Amino acid sequence: VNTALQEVLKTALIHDGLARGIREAAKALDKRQAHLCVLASNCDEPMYVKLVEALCAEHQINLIKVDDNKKLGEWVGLCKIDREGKPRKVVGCSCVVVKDYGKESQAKDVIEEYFKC
Amino acid sequence: HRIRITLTSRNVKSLEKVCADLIRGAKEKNLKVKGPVRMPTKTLRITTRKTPCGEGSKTWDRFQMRIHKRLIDLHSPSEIVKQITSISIEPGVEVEVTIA
Amino acid sequence: KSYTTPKKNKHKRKKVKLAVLKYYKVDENGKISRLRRECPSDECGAGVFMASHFDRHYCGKCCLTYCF
Amino acid sequence: MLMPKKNRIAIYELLFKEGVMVAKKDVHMPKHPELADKNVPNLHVMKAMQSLKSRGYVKEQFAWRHFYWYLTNEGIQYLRDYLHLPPEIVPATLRR
Amino acid sequence: GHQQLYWSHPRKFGQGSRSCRVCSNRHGLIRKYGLNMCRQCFRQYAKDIGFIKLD
Ligand SMILES: [Zn+2]
Repeated sequence: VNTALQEVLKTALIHDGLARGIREAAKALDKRQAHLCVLASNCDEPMYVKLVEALCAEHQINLIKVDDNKKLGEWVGLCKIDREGKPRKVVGCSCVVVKDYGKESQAKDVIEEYFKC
Repeated sequence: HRIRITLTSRNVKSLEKVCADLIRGAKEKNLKVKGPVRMPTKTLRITTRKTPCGEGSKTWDRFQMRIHKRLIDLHSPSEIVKQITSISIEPGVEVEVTIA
Repeated sequence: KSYTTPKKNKHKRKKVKLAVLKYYKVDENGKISRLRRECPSDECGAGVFMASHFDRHYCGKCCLTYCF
Repeated sequence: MLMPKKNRIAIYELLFKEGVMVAKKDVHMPKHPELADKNVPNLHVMKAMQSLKSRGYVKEQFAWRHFYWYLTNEGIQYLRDYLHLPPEIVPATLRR
Repeated sequence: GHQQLYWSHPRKFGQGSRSCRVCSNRHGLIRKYGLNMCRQCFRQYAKDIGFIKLD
């Protein structure tokens, strides 16, 4: 299903509806378009785990967890110089909240099913 | 139902030729038309210097626009005027049709 | 090239690292909370909090600076 | 570059339907004669096309005020690689 | 800043608003009959506008 999440995130990057970053994502939640985002655990967060669980488990936000946030920005495509292969210098990110306009994809039904159940 | 044709051009020989052949066509197509009313020309003057620098003898050259205009008075309906005006056009003549 | 007057540089924005705690305040229990004043005008977004000075507040886009 | 993101995207969206646009040379005018439905700086527009010519995606020539840019196959390839359109469709400069 | 100081001088008159039509020259302008053209390039391109010299 991880291939389907990668395809959905990449298609959202094609359609350009997502808010790439933390602060613009906070603008999106304050404008009330919080639908799905990817969290993580056991990262280099001193106290940020309590804050991110507080903002996640508050109002209609998906529970998607990965191993670390250093590869979360790899799916976003932060600073991918020489995109035809492995980039020579990559920086990190924390979370990206996606506002997808057309919510009918090939596997969006089973992704929303995994969100609901 | 008089029709006025403001006929303007750049040259005078083309204008006189077009007026003459249109008068001939109006005579051939069995209609009433008045005589050719001739208007005075416009002589348009340009005086410029020729020296790019400030030296030399102060020489001048004169540029002239020699444009004429002709107008006629009709008695036919406007469809005949349209079908004789929208045919046999030449470059250098700009036509103007004004109803009355 | 180089003037005898020293260079008058432009206002470089300081790197305020981990300012998210300056936006969402964490209480004793996990709950959303707000501390800074928000801009009353609807031209600015709800996430765009109005800036907090020592004695007054400054609006970002609207620039409607009020006083106590 | 010091231009807004949506304005630039709207410029290449205008360039999707055509293959050329006109732009006067002036550094003290914010108004665009061709595109009038929204505000756009034509100074930054001609800076964007001269940057595109510098990186070698489009040509540029001069006639007394105006610059003229002709999109080639690599230009529309970069267009569909940038704004992420399907490669099956083509601009309307070939519809004969 | 310069974004609001581009129009510090009103360009509604003078030589600033009335520049040449050829290469933006500021001298020797012909405003007559709507040319806004310098004299020398008018002489350069005045023969192909339907002109012959008589006088
Ligand atoms: Zn405001």
